[PDB]
Amino acid sequence: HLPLIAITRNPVFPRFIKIIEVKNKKLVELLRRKVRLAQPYVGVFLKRD
Amino acid sequence: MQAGQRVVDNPIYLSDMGAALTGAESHELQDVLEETNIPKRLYKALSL
Repeated sequence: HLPLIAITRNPVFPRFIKIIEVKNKKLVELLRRKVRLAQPYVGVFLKRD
Repeated sequence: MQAGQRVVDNPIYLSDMGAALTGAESHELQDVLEETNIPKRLYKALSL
């Protein structure tokens, strides 16, 4: 139950470890707000052209 | 700086960095910097 993430030119193929490095620091706010939750998780989606 | 990390935010710099390893005399470097088109500089850097 989280708002969509900013893929920003980064393909994450199924069952293929990948790294994401956005230059903006606002997505880190969402990554630190999930630390108190019991299970922390995130979804990965794809962008259009 | 791997080609699989997709951290090459500036490809021109990666091609220049790869051409920097060449041992070609300075003149060759100046000539390659004069080159404006992309396949010529990549082709020449590979040639060096």
